[PDB]
Amino acid sequence: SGLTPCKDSKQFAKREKQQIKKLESSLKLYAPESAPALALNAQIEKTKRRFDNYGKYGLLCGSDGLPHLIVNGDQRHWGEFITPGILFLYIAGWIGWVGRSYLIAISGEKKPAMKEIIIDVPLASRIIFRGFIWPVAAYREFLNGDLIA
Amino acid sequence: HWMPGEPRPAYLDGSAPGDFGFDPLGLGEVPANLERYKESELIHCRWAMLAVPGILVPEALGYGNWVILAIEFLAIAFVEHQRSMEKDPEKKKYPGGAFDPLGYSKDPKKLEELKVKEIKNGRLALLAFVGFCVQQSAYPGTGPLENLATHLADPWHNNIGDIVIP
Amino acid sequence: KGEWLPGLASPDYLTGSLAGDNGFDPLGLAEDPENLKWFVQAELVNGRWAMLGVAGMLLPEVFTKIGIINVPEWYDAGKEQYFASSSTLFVIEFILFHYVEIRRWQDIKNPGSVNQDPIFKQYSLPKGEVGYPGGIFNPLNFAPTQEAKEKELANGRLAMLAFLGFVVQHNVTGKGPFENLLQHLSDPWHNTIVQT
Amino acid sequence: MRDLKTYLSVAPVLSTLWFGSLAGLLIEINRLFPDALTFPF
Ligand SMILES: CC(/C=C/C=C(C)/C=C/[C@@]12O[C@]1(C)C[C@@H](O)CC2(C)C)=C\C=C\C=C(C)\C=C\C=C(C)\C=C\[C@@]12O[C@]1(C)C[C@@H](O)CC2(C)C
Repeated sequence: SGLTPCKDSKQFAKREKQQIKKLESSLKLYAPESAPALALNAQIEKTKRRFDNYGKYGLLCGSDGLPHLIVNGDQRHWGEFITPGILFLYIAGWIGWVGRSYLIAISGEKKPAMKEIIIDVPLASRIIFRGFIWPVAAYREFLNGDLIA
Repeated sequence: HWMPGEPRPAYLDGSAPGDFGFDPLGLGEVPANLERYKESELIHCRWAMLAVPGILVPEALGYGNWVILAIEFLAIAFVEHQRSMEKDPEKKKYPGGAFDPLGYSKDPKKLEELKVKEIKNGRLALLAFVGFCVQQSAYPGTGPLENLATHLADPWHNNIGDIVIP
Repeated sequence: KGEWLPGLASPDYLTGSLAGDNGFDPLGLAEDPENLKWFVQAELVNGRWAMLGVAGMLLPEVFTKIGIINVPEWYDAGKEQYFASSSTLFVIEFILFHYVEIRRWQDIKNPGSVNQDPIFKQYSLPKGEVGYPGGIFNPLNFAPTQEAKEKELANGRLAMLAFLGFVVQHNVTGKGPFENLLQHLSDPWHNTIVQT
Repeated sequence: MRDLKTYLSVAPVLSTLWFGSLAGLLIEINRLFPDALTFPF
């Protein structure tokens, strides 16, 4: 959509050069072997590697020199939004399933409210491993009809 | 029946002609809906059966492929309005009367067997028309008979792999 | 009855009547009795298919290595050309497998529902437990005793593990399955997952 | 003692331990894979 790749972005190169020039301005103030100078020299390399990696991944830059993210579902940009999205969904489902399974276990007690303050660690440690298979567990429970009260 | 091992819906007992207990969506629960759907299905079957040879015959006779007006509008509007004016549920699906001078309604069992045969052939013709319509999209400007000839060139397979996976 | 971990009481829902039972269910996936049947059938089918796949993708490699025939490895079989296009063969497979898979699914729902031939009405399969059709599928008429079922399930589990191992072997090392075994035997203490 | 375990399982202390471990872990990945915007896998 009028976007150019990072590796061929003159404004991207200008941003990198300007940041490096600004960083090197403070390097001249200290002795070359001093600890502040050693710490500063490690910052320039980090900037260089970051810019190289951004160029190497085929990110798209506009007229500003800043990368843009395409989330329409293009197969060449699945790492921007699609790939991290499924990971977040899996992790959030794990957390939710563990939290839901803990409450059901203690609901049958005489005083279920007491277990919400003093957490039963031996009981909680067993349920934690069970969240690994939460997609299959939820898929099977939905079909059987036990998901909704 | 439609697919063995599946319980049939309560409103499809296998007594109706052409019935095979097919309703994965359950769109025929209301009796009035079932009567309207029966009539609509019959009309669709008859029209498709009347139409398909009129599409095929041109290409066979070499006159071309399938790809006044006021009189036509008046006649069709009058015919459909007059059909809609009928009130009996049974007479709408089968009008009888003088419309069958050949007297093929004399025998009851033969009548029912004819009804089943007509329903089956109507479903087949409807599927054939859907096939024609989808075929025209894949190969523009090519009639079904030419497609059959191209199949005769390579009688191996229904050439969907050339389309589904380009 | 076998126990998968001494000192750990087996779950109550595993009564031991099923074949190949060892009380192994740390996650309690088969708590619901309905889920147990579907999981059993899935395990059986996966075991049989994995067994066939592992055998068919291990034996030709050995045959090529010894020198009887000359066949490429299992992963690169797709590059070879055949008498028909891959799409055509996929179309034959898609139409063909649909019938048998729907038949099996229908049997799983209602046992004994699809035991009768649909074209010729005089041929049918004898009654039996779901997942073991018997009949024509057992032409030699072997005894389907519990011991044979346990052997089948054990071989299926081993085949699943072997297939996963083969996939991981190819993904990391990039070599053949049987080539790795010969490499390991040359220097056992120097060629291991640790080095790679 | 038993009271030591019971006080350690109360909601605030357990939550603080969990969040501290979480923050340490997150800092560990942020240090190991710095300046990350896309998945290169
Ligand atoms: C079927 C199967 C393999 C199928 C392979 C086929 C067809 C191979 C075919 C090919 O070779 C040919 C034919 C040609 C090759 O050219 C072409 C290909 C295609 C490559 C693998 C299954 C593989 C399946 C595996 C490995 C599953 C492992 C599951 C496990 C362990 C579960 C553990 C648990 O479930 C229990 C155990 C208890 C639960 O409670 C909880 C836990 C503990 C979590």
